[PDB]
Amino acid sequence: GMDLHSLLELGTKPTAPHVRNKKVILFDTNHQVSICNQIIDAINSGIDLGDLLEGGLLTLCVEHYYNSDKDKFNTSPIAKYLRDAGYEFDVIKNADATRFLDVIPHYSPLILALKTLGRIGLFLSFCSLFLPKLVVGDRASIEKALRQVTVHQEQGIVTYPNHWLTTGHMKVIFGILRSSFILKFVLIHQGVNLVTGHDAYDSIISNSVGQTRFSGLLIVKTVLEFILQKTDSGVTLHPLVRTSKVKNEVASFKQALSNLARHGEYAPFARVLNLSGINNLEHGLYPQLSAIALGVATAHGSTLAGVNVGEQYQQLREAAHDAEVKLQRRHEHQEIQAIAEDDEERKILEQFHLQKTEITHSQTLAVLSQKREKLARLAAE
Amino acid sequence: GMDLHSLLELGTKPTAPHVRNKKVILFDTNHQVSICNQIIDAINSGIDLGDLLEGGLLTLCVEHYYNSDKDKFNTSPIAKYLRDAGYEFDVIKNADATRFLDVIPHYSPLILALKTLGRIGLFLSFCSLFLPKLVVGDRASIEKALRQVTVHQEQGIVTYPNHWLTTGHMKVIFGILRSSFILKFVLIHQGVNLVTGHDAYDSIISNSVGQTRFSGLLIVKTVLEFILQKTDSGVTLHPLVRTSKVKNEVASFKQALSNLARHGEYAPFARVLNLSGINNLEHGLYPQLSAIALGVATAHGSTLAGVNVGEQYQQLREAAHDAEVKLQRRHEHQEIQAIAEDDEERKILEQFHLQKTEITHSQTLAVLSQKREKLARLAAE
RNA sequence: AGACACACAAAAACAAGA
Repeated sequence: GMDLHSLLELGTKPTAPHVRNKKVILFDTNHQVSICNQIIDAINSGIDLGDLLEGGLLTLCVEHYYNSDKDKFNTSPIAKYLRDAGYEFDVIKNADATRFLDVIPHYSPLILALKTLGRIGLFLSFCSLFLPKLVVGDRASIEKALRQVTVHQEQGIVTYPNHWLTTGHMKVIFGILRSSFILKFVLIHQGVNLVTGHDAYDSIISNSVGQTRFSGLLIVKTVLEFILQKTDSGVTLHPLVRTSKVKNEVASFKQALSNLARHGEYAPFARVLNLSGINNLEHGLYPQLSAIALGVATAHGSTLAGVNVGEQYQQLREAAHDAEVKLQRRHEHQEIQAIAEDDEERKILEQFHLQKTEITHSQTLAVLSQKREKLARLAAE
Repeated sequence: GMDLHSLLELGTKPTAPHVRNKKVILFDTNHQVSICNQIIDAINSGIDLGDLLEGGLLTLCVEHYYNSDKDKFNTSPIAKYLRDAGYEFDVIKNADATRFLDVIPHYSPLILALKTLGRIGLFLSFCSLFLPKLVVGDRASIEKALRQVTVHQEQGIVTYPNHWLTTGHMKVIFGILRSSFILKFVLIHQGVNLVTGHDAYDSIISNSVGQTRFSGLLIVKTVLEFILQKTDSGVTLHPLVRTSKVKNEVASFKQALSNLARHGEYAPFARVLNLSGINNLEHGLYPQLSAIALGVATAHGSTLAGVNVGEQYQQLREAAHDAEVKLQRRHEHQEIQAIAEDDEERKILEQFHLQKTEITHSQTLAVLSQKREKLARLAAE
């Protein structure tokens, strides 16, 4: 009895092959800070380096995190992991280069644009500010960038240049970050693998990386924290999802999650970096499961009601919301009657539970009205 | 049955890697006290050393704690722990340097600023005064700095220069301390690892470090001292938090706490020094748990009612406050009826308990009114 | 022959006392 359903899955197990071969060029320049400042000046003017973009951003990376040290960079875990991923790093000794145009190897638009010609930490932290809401688009991305700038200035950590706060500048930074994989990956690796010794700039990087965890993968968090639960008897299934309708869907989700598992420590950033198997965690491929999980999560988490969802999911999400609210009131009643001893703690615990549920209800309605207002202003635009 | 929920956690276990490579330069100068006084004069004038900042503050550190001894400094536990963290220490022999500008290796603003040109213990103790309230911002930071200066003058320990008490000077010191990791870490290490032999200055350092314990980590103290308790049967769960709503949240908090455990003796200063896993102890990631723990703590500790919290937490915190007050009156009634022997001690113990609860109620209301008044003046600003 | 659908969507520093 050969397994037929494996033909539904064999397309998602590449057995770890090697395809990538990118010629990323490294620069050894005595005027390291000078060329880095030139790169920053080029970027703030909205200049697209294209092919040179990877090299320039890697130069900024090595300057800020290794102080122009190449021996340690090429043996760093970033370098080894990109060895696995298929990135080639080679060093070019342009020691006497002073102008930015000297180091660059279809160049005509770039050359014509360049005719117009710890700040590195400022630039890298500003780029990292885009990570938490990078995949949601550009509107919310720049909104959260502005919020992060305001909160960081309020904490007194960093005071950014005023000109960087212009809408065009964040648009350029969003474009350059979305189009470049190396900037993302180095930022996430530095945020994740740093243990101690953070300055202000590395602290901002680490905070942005932590906020970027599971960005664009809300389905993963919702399903794992609101449907599949580990008890003392192993993993259990949510009572609301025992139907085959979503049972097969959960089986498919488990398959996709196991496929995503092989990526490793960077699995939470799979949507940010577009890793393999990320398209198998799509909302479209799990419509009912996504709607049910999001409804249950909204029932638990008040702030989760602010998520905007497609119009084909709203009714199911609201139904799951109401159902899960009822089952949770049921479960709190069961726990109160089961675990306690006498009537006094029954009454005080149930009064507290009623107050907490009322507070969550009010907060959920407020955030739902806020989401309605946001959709209204977006439609009016 | 592979563990799926490990994909929710693999991003927070770096397996102790090495990323940092900072070129911290050490200075061997015969005019050690002279260059240190020059550094102090530069700082009091609000001069930002930037790159030279780490070297200058390390020079002050080695002067005050080792009397310009480099052999013991480079083998000190600070040096070894920074070996692990990825700091490189190299010595430069600028023996004949007299002007501050001689020892410094984008320098133009710094050079132009420098054209305008046991006090070391005074400077270091003044900096350490900022540690207890460093992460709360600048307002409360300078307020507690002023309070500490007043109390230390009253004890007769130290009499600071009057010009250092100007608002601009504490602002500069707050900026220099917040932007520099090395100053923090050396201050905390000296405060923690000192056993005896404190002079006045090291005594101030140790007192500030002790007051800095768990700064910005009030959630940790509240959860560990008001929710999870060790009985003779191991750790127990608070009756108010047996709901799954916060049960999963406590599981996540336990995960984050275990992640923070690997840091070691500097775990209480994780928020101060921005260690790894500090962003996993966020209030946002544990809204209900943070509000409940803070409410319970306020019910126990009267002075804890003065904490300012976000507007989305106030109702839940007050509900937890009232509930915990009721459960504690319940528990005192149980203990009095259970552990005692006859009626006389029942009556006197219950009268004392009633008086104590009334006193705590009055103090909590007073501090709540004080917090209201503080918020009122802050809003009026 | 084939026939559909399928980016993302929220929140997220700290807060007292000593």
